[PDB]
Amino acid sequence: DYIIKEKTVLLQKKDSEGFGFVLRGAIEEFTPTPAFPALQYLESVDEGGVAWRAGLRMGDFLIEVNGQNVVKVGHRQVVNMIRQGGNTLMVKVVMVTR
Amino acid sequence: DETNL
Repeated sequence: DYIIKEKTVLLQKKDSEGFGFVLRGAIEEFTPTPAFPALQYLESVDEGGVAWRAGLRMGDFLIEVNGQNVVKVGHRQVVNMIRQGGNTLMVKVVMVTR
Repeated sequence: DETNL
């Protein structure tokens, strides 16, 4: 079994701050798997920050940024989409359990 | 890679 907790959330922030998360992730040999469904994921989330209050947590895999699939996308490009968005970001993530 | 956002 793979228990999936999917959420799609909107982050809104001032310029004096970040969204409050570390994004990590990778080649071309990645094949999406229930255990590991995406390339980029959240390494940590600032508990006192914006991405935490919206429900993002350590270990969330990033599925969609601002409406676009980023399952197979590389770190620099995903970071770019996120940076284009400015002070708002719509992201879809999944948490995998068991 | 890693990036604080």
